[PDB]
Amino acid sequence: LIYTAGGYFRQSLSYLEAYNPSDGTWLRLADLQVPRSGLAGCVVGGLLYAVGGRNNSPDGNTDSSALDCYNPMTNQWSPCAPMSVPRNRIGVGVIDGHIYAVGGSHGCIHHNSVERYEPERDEWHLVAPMLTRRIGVGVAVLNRLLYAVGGFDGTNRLNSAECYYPERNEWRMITAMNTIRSGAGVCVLHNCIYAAGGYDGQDQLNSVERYDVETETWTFVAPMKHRRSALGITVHQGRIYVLGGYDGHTFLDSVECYDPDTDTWSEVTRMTSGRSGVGVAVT
Repeated sequence: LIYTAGGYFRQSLSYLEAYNPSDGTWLRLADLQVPRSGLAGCVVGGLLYAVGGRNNSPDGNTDSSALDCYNPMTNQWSPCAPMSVPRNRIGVGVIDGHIYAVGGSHGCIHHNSVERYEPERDEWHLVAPMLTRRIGVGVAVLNRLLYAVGGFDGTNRLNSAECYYPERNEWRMITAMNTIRSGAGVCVLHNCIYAAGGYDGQDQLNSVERYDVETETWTFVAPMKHRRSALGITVHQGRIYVLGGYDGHTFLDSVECYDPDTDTWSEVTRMTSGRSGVGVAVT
């Protein structure tokens, strides 16, 4: 199942819903303890983690440092130790069963900091900061290296990308993307890093490009049907799924699915309600 947690439509949301690509169904599961948008999702050891984000409510607006864990076998959330700082519009990635929290903002602060969570000790520790301040940063892991792609540094949107080596604890710039993108969906499919959609400061984007480590090169592939910023993305059974987002006018409920063998996108479902800034993962 494809799980989507949180998101934003007029205010931050609590929804946890899970899509079955065979059945077509959406399952309504336990609500997040706190409504959150701009968060990220990931899965370690079969548990689904919701990381960071921001609570936009009619009574307040607070960024979140929270880490929360959902168990599909109990349908229950339980909190985890929090990160050192709140991180709205975060990106995350998993290496060696550890969760890396990358970038994001806290108020006017635009993080370049990065921290690592270890589930078996419920502890966060800070690691080497990025070369760049990145909010709305896409994150993906390839061959146990951690890539941070695009984003917004507070003044400029970015097409640059950099790569973190866990065992040297350092970051190194890599080839930049063709397109400037903040709030894109970034994931690994087979052995290439995909960057889809986002916002360049002028338009929401439908273009998709992918990075090959062997040629250290970004190449465009088929674009999505719907331009969208702040979309969710994940990989299920060899295919990329992008969920919702914002196209400059509406918060989308469209879910598009990319097949790499045909290099084609199709709309496969609609979410129960349109939203942007979700966390998405598969377990």
